[PDB]
Amino acid sequence: CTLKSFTVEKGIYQTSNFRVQPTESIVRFPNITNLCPFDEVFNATRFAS
Amino acid sequence: TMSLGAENSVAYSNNSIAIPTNFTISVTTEILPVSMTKTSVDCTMYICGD
Ligand SMILES: *[C@@H]1O[C@H](CO)[C@@H](O)[C@H](O)[C@H]1NC(C)=O
Ligand SMILES: *[C@@H]1O[C@H](CO)[C@@H](O)[C@H](O)[C@H]1NC(C)=O
Repeated sequence: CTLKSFTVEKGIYQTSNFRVQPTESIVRFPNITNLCPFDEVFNATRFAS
Repeated sequence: TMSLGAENSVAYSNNSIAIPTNFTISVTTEILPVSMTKTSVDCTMYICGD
């Protein structure tokens, strides 16, 4: 499949190189991010007029 | 200015020969490359790496 033929001759042939498949998907992000204190807005004791 | 060497001056004549009376063995050197490194390249992993 690299020589694009059906016969090959006595020798060594540099085909493609081998590399195991990269499969998964990693998305890591610093968890240092903290939730904005919206509780002070929604759970406020009294809303303005 | 580059100096091409010590100007010598040879005394030609028409009835004078100059025959050496002694000799000298002189191991010189000469250095020659023969082969260079044998590289190779795979297209897909150079251009389209992963
Ligand atoms: C060498 O050259 C000179 C100049 O021409 C000449 O007079 C002389 O005869 C020559 N020598 C011989 C041996 O002929
Ligand atoms: C020739 O030269 C060598 C060194 O260059 C020296 O030892 C030797 O005596 C010389 N021979 C003569 C006949 O001049």
